[PDB]
Amino acid sequence: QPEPDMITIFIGTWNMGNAPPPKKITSWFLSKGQGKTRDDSADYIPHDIYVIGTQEDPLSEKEWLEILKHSLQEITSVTFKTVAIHTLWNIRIVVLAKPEHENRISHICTDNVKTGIANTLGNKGAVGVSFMFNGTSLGFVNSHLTSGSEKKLRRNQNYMNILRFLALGDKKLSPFNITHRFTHLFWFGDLNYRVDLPTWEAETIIQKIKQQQYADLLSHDQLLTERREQKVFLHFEEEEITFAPTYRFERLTRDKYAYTKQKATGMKYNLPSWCDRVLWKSYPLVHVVCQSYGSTSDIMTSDHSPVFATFEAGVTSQFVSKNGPGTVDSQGQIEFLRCYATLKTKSQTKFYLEFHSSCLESFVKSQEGENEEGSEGELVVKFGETLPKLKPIISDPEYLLDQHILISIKSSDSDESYGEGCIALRLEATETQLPIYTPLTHHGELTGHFQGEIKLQTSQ
Ligand SMILES: CCN1CCC(Nc2ccccc2F)CC1
Ligand SMILES: CCN1CCC(Nc2ccccc2F)CC1
Repeated sequence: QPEPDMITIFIGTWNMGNAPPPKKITSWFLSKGQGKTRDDSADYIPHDIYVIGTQEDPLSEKEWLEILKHSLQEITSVTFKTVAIHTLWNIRIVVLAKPEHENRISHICTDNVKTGIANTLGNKGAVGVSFMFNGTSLGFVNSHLTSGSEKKLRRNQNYMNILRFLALGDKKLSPFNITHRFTHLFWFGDLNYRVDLPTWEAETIIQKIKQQQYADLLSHDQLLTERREQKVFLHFEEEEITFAPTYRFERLTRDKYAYTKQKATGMKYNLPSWCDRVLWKSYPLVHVVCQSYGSTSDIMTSDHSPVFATFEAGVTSQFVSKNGPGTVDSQGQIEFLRCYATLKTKSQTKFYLEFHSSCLESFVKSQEGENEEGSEGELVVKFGETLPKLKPIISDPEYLLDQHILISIKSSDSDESYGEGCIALRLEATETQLPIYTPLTHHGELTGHFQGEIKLQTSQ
C-alpha cells in the first residue's frame, strides 16, 4: 500500500452554549448548510483526520467521544481511532483518524494555556494537539478568546499568550513558537471577534443577513480589520466567509438573532457576529487548499451555530536511504550566499543564526554577523558568504526539495531569539544561486526580515 502524498482534514468549531447537542449532528461533519459546502457526491468519503473544537462544552470526554464516533460511523461506516482528547474547563479538542493511519501517527502532544490574571483567569484559553503524520508535522489549536465587542485588544493579547506558551511539537525547536513548529497549523475556535457597527444598527444588520449581503458586515468584522492592521494572526490565512454570522441566535430556531442587552449578557449587546472561525498557516510552498468553510443550519441547541472547514493538505513519507537517517549524505549540501537580516530592534548586541530542520542531524549555529546601519534607521546584520554549509541526512531530491529550514537570529549576549522564520527548499533549480526570503517574527510580531541567496545540491 503506497503512503499518501495528500490527506483531507476536517476542522470543526462549536460553542455549545453549555447545552447538550441534539440527537443528529451529521450535517456538521458533512460540511452541509451555509457558505462553501461539500459536494453531495463526497458524503460517503471519510476525511483522513477529524479535529473537533468545542467551547462551553457541558459533556464529559466520554459522552462527547461516544457522540462523535457514532456520528462518523453513521456517515462513513468507519470506526475512527482516538488520536488525542484534551479539555481545559469547558474548552475541548478531539482528534480522530481513520484506523489505517494509526501507525502513520506518532509524537502526539497535548497542551493548554489559561489566559488572563485573577478576574480574567478562570474560563478562557486554548487547548492544542500536535503529532507527526509520516514526515509531516500537524498542529491544531482550539481557543476560546475574551468575549465582548469592546475587548478586541484583549482577544489580540489572548492570541499572543496562547502562541507564546502553548507547548506543542518538537521541544528541540527551542527558539520557535507554535507558529513555526508545524508543516500545517490550524487555529480555530470561538475567537469572539465582533461586527463593530453601532448598536442602533442591529435591525439593519439583521436585514442585511436575511438578504445574504455580508459585504458591508465583513468590512466591520474585527478579526478581518485587526488582521489587516497586522495586530493579530500575522501570516495566517482564512477562507472567504460566505455564511451568515454564527452568533448570537435564539436557541431551538435559526430564524432569530438575540442581540439585545439582558442581565444574562452583563447588559452587553451581542450584534450578529462571526465569532466562530478557522484559520491556518502552512510552511511555504506546501499544498494546502480549503475545500469547505461554512456553518450548519439544522443544529440549534446553542446560541452559536457549528462551523466546519475542510482542507487538502500535502504530506510526505518517512524517508529512509542507505545513508540517512543516522549519518549525512555527502551528495547533499545547502549553501547561503549574500545573506543579511534586517531587524527592527533598537539594541546593539552581536547576532548569530541557528538553522533548524528535520533534514539536519541537529541544529547549526553560525558565526556572528557584521552589524551595519540601515539608511532608514534599521539594524542590518550582514552574514555575506560566512554562513556554514548545511549537511542534510538524505541527498535524494524527492526528499530534500520537500524540506524547510527554520531560522532564528539570536543575541550573542543573551542567546534570546530576536526573530524566527522559515525557508522552503522547493527551489526552481538545484546547483543554482536563487533568491530566498522570509519575514522574521518573535512572539508572532514582525521583528525583521532575512534575505539572501541559496544554492542547493542534491544527488541528481
Ligand atoms: C508506532 C507509533 N505509535 C503508533 C500509535 C500511536 N497512537 C495512535 C495513533 C493514531 C490513533 C490512535 C493512537 F493511539 C502511538 C505511537
Ligand atoms: C501575502 C499574503 N497575504 C496577502 C493578502 C493578505 N490579505 C488579508 C490580510 C488581513 C486581513 C484580510 C486579508 F484579506 C493575507 C495574506
